[PDB]
Amino acid sequence: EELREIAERAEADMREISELAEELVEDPVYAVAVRGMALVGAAGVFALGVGGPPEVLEEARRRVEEAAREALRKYEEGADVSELVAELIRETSRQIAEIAEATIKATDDPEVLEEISEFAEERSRRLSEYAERHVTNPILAATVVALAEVLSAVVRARSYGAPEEVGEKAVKEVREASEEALERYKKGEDVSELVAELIRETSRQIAEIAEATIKATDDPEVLEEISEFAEERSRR
Amino acid sequence: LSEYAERHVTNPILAATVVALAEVLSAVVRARSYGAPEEVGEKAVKEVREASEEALERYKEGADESELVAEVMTATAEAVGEIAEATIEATDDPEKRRKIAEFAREKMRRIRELARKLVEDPVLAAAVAARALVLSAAVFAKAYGGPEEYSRLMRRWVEKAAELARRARRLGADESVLVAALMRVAAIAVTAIAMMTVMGVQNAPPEERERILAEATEMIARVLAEATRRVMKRLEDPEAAAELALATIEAITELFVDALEIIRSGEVASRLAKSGIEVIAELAEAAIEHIDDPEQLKKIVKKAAEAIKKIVEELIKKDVEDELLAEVTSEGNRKLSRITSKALTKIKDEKAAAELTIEAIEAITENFLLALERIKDGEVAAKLAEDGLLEIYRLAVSGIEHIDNPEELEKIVKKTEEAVERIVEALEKKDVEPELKEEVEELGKKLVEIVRKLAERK
Repeated sequence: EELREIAERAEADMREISELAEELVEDPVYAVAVRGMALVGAAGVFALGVGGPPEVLEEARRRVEEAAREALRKYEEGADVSELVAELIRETSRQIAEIAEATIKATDDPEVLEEISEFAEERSRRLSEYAERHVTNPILAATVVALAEVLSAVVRARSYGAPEEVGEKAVKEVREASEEALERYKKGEDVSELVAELIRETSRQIAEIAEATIKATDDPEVLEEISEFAEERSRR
Repeated sequence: LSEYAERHVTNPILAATVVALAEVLSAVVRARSYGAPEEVGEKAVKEVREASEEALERYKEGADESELVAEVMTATAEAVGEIAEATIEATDDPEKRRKIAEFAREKMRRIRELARKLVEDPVLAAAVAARALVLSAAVFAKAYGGPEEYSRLMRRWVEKAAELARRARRLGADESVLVAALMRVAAIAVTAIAMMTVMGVQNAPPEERERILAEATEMIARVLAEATRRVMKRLEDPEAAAELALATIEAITELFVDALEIIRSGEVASRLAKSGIEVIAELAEAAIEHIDDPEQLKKIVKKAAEAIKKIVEELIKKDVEDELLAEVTSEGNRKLSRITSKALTKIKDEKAAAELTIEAIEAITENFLLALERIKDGEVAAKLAEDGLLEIYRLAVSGIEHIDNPEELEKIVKKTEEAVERIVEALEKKDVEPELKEEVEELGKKLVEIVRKLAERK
């Protein structure tokens, strides 16, 4: 049990380091990279405490470091700040989602599952807020938010055994939609239309995923919880 | 009392010394809890006071109050941590140990929060914060009884990062890169210590636990290495650039030497060596890209050769699979070849060219002597031997093309044959299948011929 006590202070320390760098720094790209690496580096402690796969965690950390190197190389080249920030955020998003997806497999216990879900939800909400604060390009911000929300929906769906393809299809559609939004932006299309299309596709995607989850379920109180979660997602 | 001082004292150095006195004395009061030797508190107090007096004198000499503040707070954090850890040693009670550790964490938090306001220099402020956070994590980690060597090594890493940061601040670099370096390495260190603690609680086997240290040392080293070249690319002074290159190379080499000494598993050590060789080679090549006087270039080459040999020698001391060892030392040697070739392209006079060509030829020859001294099987030794003969050929001819005149060329004409003969003769003393041995000696008889024919072509 007490391993949770260890992980708590470890994570708090990592967050403090992130904040200190955020205030002390004087260059946006470096600040983004610092926080990006710190958050993922921290999450591994919680994953390890639950008994997650160690090799997967190490690989995820390596991937985060590689993303940071790529972004630093681009910024030294004088590349656009917006693209680099979006790339770093998206890489962190997939990495953290992968860690959560590995952790979800560790055990059948509802209690551990609830703990994992809560951890993932808190991290996702904080990340969405931070990205909304940093990214200036409208389409980039919108797509970041949509990707985060969709990933959170998939994470929740895992807790009830819903089909994985029900999530994968929405992820593919969302990736196609974000690529389409970037293409329309490059095509000179009106921004408002791109944002509307993105949000509408995201809405239908999350709706379909949640509906499939509700169909797959057979527990009343589980259905009530799913309804509450769907309401929260729609509100956001 | 410290609050009043920090609120109302008008001078930064005076405030720093005031809060340092308050914090040290309050740490002593905390230490009074459980009978730990009073001499420890006396020593910490005396160190704090003498350092404060020295800083005040330097300020009276016109030195920067910011540097004095950073030094004073560094000493304060060190003293608080040392006292708390010694208190942790004075008892066997688990609950007492974790309570003491929580109080020590609170103290570290307080000292760090106090530091962030007083320190005006962004780089020094970042460094102080990193120092405090690292020491806090380590002092806490001791509570559960993990080996102290790992914590000491992590402290050493943090300290080396701080040393590099202060050196670059003296160099006058852009503050953003340095702040990123400090905070990034601090995060890596903190998460590494936490992960090790987690493994300890889980009661993992040491063959598993060691892996995390290798994972951490690689990233930390590469993280500092990457920062070095970013900073160096914006400098303009040759002496300063060479100083940065040599200093960082030496520091990274020392850290890897320590880590390789500590770790105690085969595959982990193999991978760690494989990564470290590349890290140092890349840093050396990056430094070599910038111009220098011939002697400055020669010093850079000499340092790199010393480092790669030193690491390889370290691995030789360790039990490890024969084939993996051969690949490691063969692969390492190839890196020396490349940097030797890259450096040779920049020279413009025979004296340096001949000296470097001979030096690398000897160095590359030497390493194989050690590897062959412990190879476990004939086939593994043979393959490594063939590669060695081929390697020295590439070094020889690659130099020959740039060589100026026969009066110089005679030295390589002699030394290449000498090296080939030494390698072949040393390989002849080992036990191996005669048919393979004949082939190996045949290749030696072959390669020297072309070297002589190319040399004959003035």
